[PDB]
Formats: sequence, structure tokens, C-alpha cells
Amino acid sequence: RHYRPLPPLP
Amino acid sequence: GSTYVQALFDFDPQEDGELGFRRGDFIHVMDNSDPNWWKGACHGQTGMFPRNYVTPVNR
Repeated sequence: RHYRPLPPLP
Repeated sequence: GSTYVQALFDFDPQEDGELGFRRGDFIHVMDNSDPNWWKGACHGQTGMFPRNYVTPVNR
């Protein structure tokens, strides 16, 4: 799948 | 309870089909089978969003 690596929160 | 959350931080689409919302958008967790990306909705649109950009509601 392409869940993508959890991005950095602001 | 209602499968939903709340974007703790406004989120933006990084790929093609990821959920798009802004802080306060209740993401309709449509598929929390992912540990960091729940396939859910927010306000009429659905897709993949980071479960962290939101928070689980209802208790």
C-alpha cells in the first residue's frame, strides 16, 4: 500500500 | 461511538488520494487497519491520512 511514513507534526 | 477522530493539526495531501483536512476536521476513520495511516474521511472526502494528524473522539 502507500500509507506513507507518518509525517512530522507541526 | 462513531468511527471518527479530529485533526489535531491541519493535514495536507502528500500523495494522490490521501485525505485532506485542516485542524478540527473530524476524520471519519474508515479503515484503521494501519498503525500510522487510517483510511478514513474528514468532511465529504476520504483517503489515507496519518492517524496522528488526528485524535480519536468519543469515549
